[PDB]
Amino acid sequence: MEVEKEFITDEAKELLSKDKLIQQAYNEVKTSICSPIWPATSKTFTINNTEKNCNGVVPIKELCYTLLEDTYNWYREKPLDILKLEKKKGGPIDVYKEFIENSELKRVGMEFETGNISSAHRSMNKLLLGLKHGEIDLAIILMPIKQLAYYLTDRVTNFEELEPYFELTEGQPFIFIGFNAEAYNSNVPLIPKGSDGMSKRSIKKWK
Amino acid sequence: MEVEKEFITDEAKELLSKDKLIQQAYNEVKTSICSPIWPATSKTFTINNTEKNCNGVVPIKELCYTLLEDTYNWYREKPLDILKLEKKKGGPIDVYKEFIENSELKRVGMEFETGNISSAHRSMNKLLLGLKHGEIDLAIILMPIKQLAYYLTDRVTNFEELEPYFELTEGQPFIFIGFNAEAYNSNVPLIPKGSDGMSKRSIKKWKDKV
DNA sequence: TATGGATCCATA
DNA sequence: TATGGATCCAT
Ligand SMILES: [Ca+2]
Ligand SMILES: [Ca+2]
Repeated sequence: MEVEKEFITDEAKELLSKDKLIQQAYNEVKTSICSPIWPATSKTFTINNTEKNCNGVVPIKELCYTLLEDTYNWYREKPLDILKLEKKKGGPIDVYKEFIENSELKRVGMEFETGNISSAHRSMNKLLLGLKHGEIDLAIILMPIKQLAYYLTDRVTNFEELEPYFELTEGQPFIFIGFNAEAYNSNVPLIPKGSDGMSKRSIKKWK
Repeated sequence: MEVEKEFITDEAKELLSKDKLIQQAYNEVKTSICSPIWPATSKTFTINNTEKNCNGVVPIKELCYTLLEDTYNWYREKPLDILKLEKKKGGPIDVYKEFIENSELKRVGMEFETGNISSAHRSMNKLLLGLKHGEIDLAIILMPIKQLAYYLTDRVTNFEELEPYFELTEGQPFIFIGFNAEAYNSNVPLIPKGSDGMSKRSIKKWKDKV
């Protein structure tokens, strides 16, 4: 997979240029988001482009989470204290890791988004909450760009649609990364779809 | 319907105490969110409680919207300049009205959220954007409470679930309203899901104003 | 290729 | 029991 678009707040740029741990942290996330391949036999991510919204999205996150977890030792589904300790409501963020050296400690929160675009607003808010309460020093969201999302399940998170809201992160170290497939062709298999929501396969007890 | 839970930021409290137009705005919203009644013929809103998620959410909003639009002159689909003009990306606000008393104008943005809880974060962030850029002076979000939502379409926005995030509206005038039915019974018809529960009512679009 | 939903899923 | 995801829908 490729990182095509990217927004980095002023506070995040300052860390990326002056702090090694954030540079290391940033390096590990980029290499991870680029990891997804398709099909399993390929070295690159190719998206089937037969029709609009033809591919499901479930398998996309796999390799990204494997590298982050297995190789980089990141923590999956990390619950925030503000959420499950104090307020006792809401779930954990996708990934989290503590970058340490000497007395310095940098905590990075992150969310990978292939859920509905509205789900990305929650993700941004959770990370904003975690940043406000001093649990993470940097927040990062990963999501497909519109060109790629056009071939994925209708209404999934796309960089361009969440973009008008990036400013709601002012004064806080945040980074938004939009990813894209390396090739677009009808020579590959369709990424399978679930029976979720309004899929013709979902059980609807109303008709 | 009943308004059972509510969070009012301190900035909104102040406006509600010192400003009569904001006081009027609130009362129109309050009366509108209490207007829904199940059995169109019924006095109050009784919700069928036979199963988990047994009712659709669309008809629940009809009376509230209709009172705000037709009786109180609120408009639907007010595009924000920051979104329509500057960023040229993003949809409009759900309900909008400009209050006037002489030289004073009070713009109130409001979203009636019966979408997925994740959609509520979009609603709040959009009102926050309108607020931050001085396009509105007060934001309002209507949503059922957890107990009511248990019998509504799975994962619908609910007061308690958005609650952890109310603090993100800090330093800005915002109102969160949680409503609930007056009764739960199995002898009232199910609120239909899908197209059956869609009203083909023409709404008062802001674009069609003067 | 726009946009806020409405609904049902999968895991706990 | 609760919570983050995923899939189409109506305009
Ligand atoms: Ca997650
Ligand atoms: Ca995610």
